[PDB]
Amino acid sequence: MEFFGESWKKHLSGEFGKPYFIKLMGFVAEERKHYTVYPPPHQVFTWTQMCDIKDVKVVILGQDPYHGPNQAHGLCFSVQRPVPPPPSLVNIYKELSTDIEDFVHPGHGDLSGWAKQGVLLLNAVLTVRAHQANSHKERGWEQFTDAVVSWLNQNSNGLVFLLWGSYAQKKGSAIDRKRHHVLQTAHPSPLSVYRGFFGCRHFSKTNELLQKSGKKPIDWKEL
Repeated sequence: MEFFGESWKKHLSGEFGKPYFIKLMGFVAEERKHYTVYPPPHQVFTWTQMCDIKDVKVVILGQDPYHGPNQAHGLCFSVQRPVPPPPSLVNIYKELSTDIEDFVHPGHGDLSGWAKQGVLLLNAVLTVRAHQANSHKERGWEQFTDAVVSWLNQNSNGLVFLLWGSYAQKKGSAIDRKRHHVLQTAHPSPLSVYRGFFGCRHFSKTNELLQKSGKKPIDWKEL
């Protein structure tokens, strides 16, 4: 695999040879031949390119990538300029405006600044056919992302997992609550944000936790 961070490849390359992954790449390769597939190949693994796997401190689980032109680019809840922050991200910024005193809305929805600090913005499914949500589900990506989640679960220490919504809470249901910190709440989406996300204060909490264990906190305003 290309466009895949070396530090991550060194620990996860074992997945590339497994049958489920091999079949997966073939399905994706076949899809790209007939339709437009997001994100483009060089951005499918952006989450492995923003920081060394050893610097991962926070994990935010997402589901499917955005299926609109130039929206998805490898990180969950993130969109490239000049795409405006989607409803869910505006609510994320809203919570931050009350939870983190120095946070400022940057106007854009590009979360690369967080990924650079060790915030793994991982979607469960990494590709999607243009304008067809969930089109690439149950093709092999989930087995891969679960493999990634599992590696981090068994090999890291003191990570903070942010599980927002039903899909993420289910996928993160196996995280060791003793070895790691798991914060859960409603999905930031307008349809469920009022059920608990507003007021969850997960960003301030994440930093209090990271800092307590002697780790570098996330400067959320650094986007």
